[PDB]
Amino acid sequence: MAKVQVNNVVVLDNPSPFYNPFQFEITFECIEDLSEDLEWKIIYVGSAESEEYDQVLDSVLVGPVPAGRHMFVFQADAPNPGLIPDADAVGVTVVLITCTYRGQEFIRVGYYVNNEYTETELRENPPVKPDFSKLQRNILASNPRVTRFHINW
Amino acid sequence: LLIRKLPFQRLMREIAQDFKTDLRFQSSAVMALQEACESYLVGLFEDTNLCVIHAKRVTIMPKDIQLARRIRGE
Amino acid sequence: DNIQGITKPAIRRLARRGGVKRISGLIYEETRGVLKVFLENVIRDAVTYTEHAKRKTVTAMDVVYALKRQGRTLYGF
Repeated sequence: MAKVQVNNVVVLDNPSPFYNPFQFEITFECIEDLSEDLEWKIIYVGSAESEEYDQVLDSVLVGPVPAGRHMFVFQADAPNPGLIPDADAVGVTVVLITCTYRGQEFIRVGYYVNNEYTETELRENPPVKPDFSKLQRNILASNPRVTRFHINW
Repeated sequence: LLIRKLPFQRLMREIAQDFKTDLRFQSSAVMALQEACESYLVGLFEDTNLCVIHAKRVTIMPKDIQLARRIRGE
Repeated sequence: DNIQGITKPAIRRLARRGGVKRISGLIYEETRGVLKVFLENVIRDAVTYTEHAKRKTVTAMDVVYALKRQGRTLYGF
């Protein structure tokens, strides 16, 4: 019933510095030739408190998509720290890979992301304002949350 | 079932009245909603534990529940 | 009013089942909030399966298909 099936996602170049781009290897399948657009997004949850601090890092619009198995490396620049609240910068947050067909999000792949300092001093005495240049990003690649939604194909 | 039936049913009736005063449920539907809510909350807490294992924090905080909700699209 | 559907001991048990060792006092409210929203979203989609289907008693299957509508979260591929 669903025209697109997402087979696998691999988190590449992880762990990495905060400023490093996100890299995901996405493998999906089209049962039929797609006449509408397929749009992939990477969204960074800057703040768990509010959706308004989401950063859409990149968007890949594909169309028309021929039937079969497709694989590609979705790469997106690291989020803008100037829009990240200090309280949320260090610790656990979420990154999301969304796919939409005809403007309807049918799959959301979520990863928890732990941004930590590597120098033990900064871990014992974290700077008052987060120093993103010394934050390592650990994408918890072993615990993806794959949520699928019913849409009209 | 970890959530007792009567208070949960009372909350369901209150929500139903907030939507339609003339509304009614079924025993099987009540139990099904109980199982759904229990599994949903347990999964959320599993995510919170995943969050708190990776943080020097040991107690789970509302931030972990918000993160568990955002990862799922709610 | 302030009507709740889940008790504090129940919330502690649910978090224990999730592997949670310790719970902040603010968790009780937070869970109680999330649950409310969750129920609001399910019951809504259940009522449509009852009111648009010309019935006054919500059977279990109405809830089953509303839950299917809500969207399934898996832990892998």
